[PDB]
This record gives sequence, structure tokens and C-alpha cells, in this order.
Amino acid sequence: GAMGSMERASLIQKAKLAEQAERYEDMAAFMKGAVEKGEELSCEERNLLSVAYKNVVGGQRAAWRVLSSIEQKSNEEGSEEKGPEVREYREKVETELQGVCDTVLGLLDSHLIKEAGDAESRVFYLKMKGDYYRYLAEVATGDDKKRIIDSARSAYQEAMDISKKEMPPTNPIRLGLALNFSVFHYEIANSPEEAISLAKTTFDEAMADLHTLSEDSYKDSTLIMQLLRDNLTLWT
Amino acid sequence: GAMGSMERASLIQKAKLAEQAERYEDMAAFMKGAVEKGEELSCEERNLLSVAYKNVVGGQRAAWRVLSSIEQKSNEEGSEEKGPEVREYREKVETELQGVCDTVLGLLDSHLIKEAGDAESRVFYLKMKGDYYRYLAEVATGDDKKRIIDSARSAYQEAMDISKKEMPPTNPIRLGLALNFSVFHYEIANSPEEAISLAKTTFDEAMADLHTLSEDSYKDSTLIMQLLRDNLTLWT
Amino acid sequence: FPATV
Amino acid sequence: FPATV
Ligand SMILES: C=CC(C)(C)OC[C@H]1O[C@H](O[C@@H]2C3=C(C(C)C)C[C@H](O)[C@]3(C)/C=C3/[C@@H](COC)CC[C@H]3[C@@H](C)[C@H]2O)[C@H](O)[C@@H](O)[C@@H]1O
Ligand SMILES: C=CC(C)(C)OC[C@H]1O[C@H](O[C@@H]2C3=C(C(C)C)C[C@H](O)[C@]3(C)/C=C3/[C@@H](COC)CC[C@H]3[C@@H](C)[C@H]2O)[C@H](O)[C@@H](O)[C@@H]1O
Ligand SMILES: [Mg+2]
Ligand SMILES: [Mg+2]
Ligand SMILES: [Mg+2]
Ligand SMILES: [Mg+2]
Ligand SMILES: [Mg+2]
Ligand SMILES: [Mg+2]
Repeated sequence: GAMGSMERASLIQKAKLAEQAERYEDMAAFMKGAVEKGEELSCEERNLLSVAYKNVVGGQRAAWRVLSSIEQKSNEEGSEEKGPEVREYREKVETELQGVCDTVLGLLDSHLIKEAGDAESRVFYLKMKGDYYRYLAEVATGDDKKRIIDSARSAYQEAMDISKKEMPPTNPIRLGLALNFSVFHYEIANSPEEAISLAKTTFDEAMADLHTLSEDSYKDSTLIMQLLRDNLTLWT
Repeated sequence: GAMGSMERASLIQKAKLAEQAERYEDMAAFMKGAVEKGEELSCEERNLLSVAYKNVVGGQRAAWRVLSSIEQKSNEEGSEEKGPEVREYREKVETELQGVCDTVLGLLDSHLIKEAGDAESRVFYLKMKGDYYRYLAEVATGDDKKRIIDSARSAYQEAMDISKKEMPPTNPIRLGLALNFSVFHYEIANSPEEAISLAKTTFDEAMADLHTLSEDSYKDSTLIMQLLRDNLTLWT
Repeated sequence: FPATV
Repeated sequence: FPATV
């Protein structure tokens, strides 16, 4: 590990600097180094880890979609053959994306999930595990695609079960998990009815729990609830 | 060279795909590979080279400025000492930026400039040489800072001299060179009067030559003229 | 695309 | 910052 010689606190500090500079690749590398120190992450540190990798892989996914679209058009009736280059470059981006997903899943498996006992950490990491299997599923085609989809589903499901037992319906992690699992159902698992049902139930149960919250907790929560509503409007 | 095994035409094709995907690091690496094939670049290819590196180093410069600002505040009266980390990370970004500038200057020196005989290629590459020395000057502090500034000035000046002899006043390369040399004067060389004089003369002489142009050439040209006007408005 | 967090 | 191209 190239971060093995840097203090944990310095890695955290530099991840925050990288976030301010929108240097998400650096941010992710700093937080990988911090995780590899072997200590549990605090609430704030977990968010630095998730945001860094979400942004790295988000950019990869956007680029992959651009290239996959060009590739699909290159294979339509009437398109001039243009050689292997579009496929090759799409594959290059895809392999880099898979590498980042594998790295995140490895951090979760070694050993963030096994040491996470509190609901807010365990649900968080299992959500991330579902998310990174979902990104693998978006580009998957071969013998293991179903296993990749089922790995995403299994991680999201375990997170869901814990979240419903241990967290209030307005908890932002619980809400975000439900949002993303609903998207998994719609876009990955060919289950739009399940996606809609989950988004609606989650929204309605959160609405009914808002009265228990402070102004600041209400602000959080309502923000993710609006994303659930946005997706429902797209889907209905 | 990791691109040594790829066909020149495939590198150009992939640079265009990378541009569409906003993958500027990849775009720059493809175009470095293309330059290293040893053949001159066409007009379109020159633009792919310049846009790729402009965007890579542009992002580095933006990040450097964020970190330099944090660093300067960390060294003001009353600021809590926070250790070496801000300086270290600013230095990391700075060294990466310098590396990219050195790479571009190396391509220009080996051997793009020496083989460029037509005004539109020679001025283009000399402008780039001024630009990348200017970016080195933005972060420079040591014994060689004056030499770095003078290297930028010398490249811009040779480009200026050729542009005025060989190109119409509305030529987009001539205009962009003048825009950037004016910014060099204002931001690097502590010569705001020269910056203003150059921007104004360039604008006025281009205005007087617009009547010779087609609609499409007018559209080009007028676009860079507006940038000259924008800078003049900022400076006066 | 739909929203995720 | 001023504009460059
Ligand atoms: C990089 C860290 C910085 C910029 C400092 O903080 C980012 C955000 O972290 C908090 O929000 C969190 C947060 C988001 C809210 C803005 C909706 C979007 C982020 O993807 C993040 C970190 C992610 C998650 C998901 C993580 O699933 C693994 C589950 C829901 C949500 C939770 C954890 C929210 O609680 C603050 O409450 C916000 O104010 C702040 O903007
Ligand atoms: C990556 C290539 C793609 C996106 C295909 O083209 C980019 C642009 O290239 C042309 O513009 C050029 C161009 C710009 C115009 C949009 C002002 C901004 C770019 O920095 C570029 C390539 C750069 C330069 C400077 C290069 O100094 C070394 C000198 C002026 C200008 C000239 C060369 C303009 O002529 C087209 O005329 C535009 O239509 C088109 O948007
Ligand atoms: Mg230590
Ligand atoms: Mg593949
Ligand atoms: Mg149910
Ligand atoms: Mg060949
Ligand atoms: Mg330095
Ligand atoms: Mg003069």
C-alpha cells in the first residue's frame, strides 16, 4: 500500500482536502489507505469513503454509457464498419470500472463489514456492497451475471432487514438504501412493480415519522424523500 | 510508450471517443501516442492534442488553486497549526501538474515545433509552448522562476511575430494567441498595461477585418473577440 | 437515469 | 480568472 507510511489522521485530513478540490480519485486512495489501517471508521469517515468511490465510479459509469451507446449504434443496420476501436475503448473503461468496484468490495470484505456491529455502520456498508455489485451488474454479460445480480440483491436485502428492525423510517441511511434498492429492482432486476412498491412504502412511512424530528433531521430525510418521489414520478 | 503497439489511426479515433466521453486523461494519452508516431499532425489532430492537455492541466490548476488558498489561510495570523498535510498535498498536485506540463513541452520539443513549417501549425505549437511555460510559472517559486517566465514570453513572442506576418487579424489561432499572451502579461509578468494594450489592438484590428469573411469564419473569430472584450471589461 | 445516493 | 483558449 502506497499509503502505508502515512498517518491515519493525515489520510483523513487529505481526503477532506481532496473533497474540497473535487479530486475524487485522490480522495478514494486516501480513504482506502485509512481503511487499511485496520481501525473502524467513524460516521463522518464512512461518508468520505462512500462519496469518494461514488464519484470515481460515477464518472466511469457515465463514460461507459457514452461509449456503449456509440458501440450499439455502430452495430445497427446500415452503419459503416469502423473496426475494433469502439469496443476496445469501451472494454478499457469497463475493466477500469470493474477494478474500482472490486477494490471497494474488497475493502468491505476485508474487513469493514465483519467489524461493523452498530446498525448505522452495518447497514451503510451493506448498502455500499449492494451498490458496487449493482455497478458490476450494469456492465455484466457472462456466466456470472446472474450471480452478480444476486450478490447485489443479497447485500441490499440484509441491509434492508437490519434497517427496518434497528432504524426509524426517516433515518437517512435507511432512506438511501431503499432508494437504491428500488433502483436496483427497476433497472437491474426487471422488477418495476417491486421498485415502485418499495419507493412508495418507504416514502409514506417516512412521511408519518417526520413529526418526531428536529428541524435539522427533518431537512435531512425530506431531501432523500424527494428523490424517492422523483423516481416515482419518472416511473408512473 | 504504452501506445507504441496501437495504430496511429486507432489512437486518433480513440482520442475522439475519449473527447465525447469527457475522458481527457485518456484523450491526452492517445494523442501523445499519436504524436510519438513521428508524423506531423493535421489541423484537426492539433486541436485534439491541445484540448486534451488543456483540460487535464486545467483541472490540475483548479485543484492547485483550491489547495494553495487553504494553505495561505493556514499561514495567516491566528490560524491553528494543522501540520504538514496541506503543504504536502498541494505539493503532490503541483508535482503532477509540472509533470504534465513537462510532458507536453517535451512533445513540442521532440519534435512537433521543429517540423512545423506552415504558419498555422508553427504558431499553434509555439502558443502551446507559451501556455505550458505559463502554467509552470503559475506554481514556480525558485531560482528558475524568472527563466520559466522568460521561456513563456519567448515562445509567445515568436508565435506573435509569425502570426502578424503570416495570418490575417481574424485568424482564430492568431486571436487565441493574443488572448493568452495578454493574460500572461496581466497575471504572470506584472504588465497590466501591456495586457490591456494587446487585447485592445487585437480586438480592433480583427473588427476591421471581419468584412472579408464568410458567415462561418465570422462566427469563429467573433467568438474569441468576445473573450478579448470580456478580459478588457474585467481589467478596466 | 433515476436518482441514487 | 481571465479567459484563455
Ligand atoms: C464527502 C462528505 C461530505 C461532502 C462532507 O458530506 C457529504 C454529505 O454527508 C451527509 O449526507 C449523507 C450523504 C448524502 C445526503 C446529501 C443525501 C449523499 C452522500 O452520497 C451520502 C454521504 C451518502 C449517503 C448514503 C451512503 O450509502 C452508503 C446513504 C444516505 C446518505 C447518508 C449517509 C446521508 O447522511 C451529510 O448529512 C450531508 O450534509 C453531506 O453533504
Ligand atoms: C477537441 C476538439 C473539438 C471539440 C472537436 O474541437 C474543439 C474546437 O476546435 C476548433 O476551435 C478551435 C479551439 C477553440 C474555439 C472554440 C475558440 C477552443 C479550443 O481550445 C481550440 C481547439 C483551441 C484554440 C487555440 C489553440 O492554441 C494552441 C488557438 C485558438 C483556438 C483555435 C485552434 C480554434 O479554431 C473548432 O473551430 C471548434 O468548433 C471546436 O469546438
Ligand atoms: Mg499511526
Ligand atoms: Mg469486459
Ligand atoms: Mg415489502
Ligand atoms: Mg502503422
Ligand atoms: Mg514544488
Ligand atoms: Mg505592440
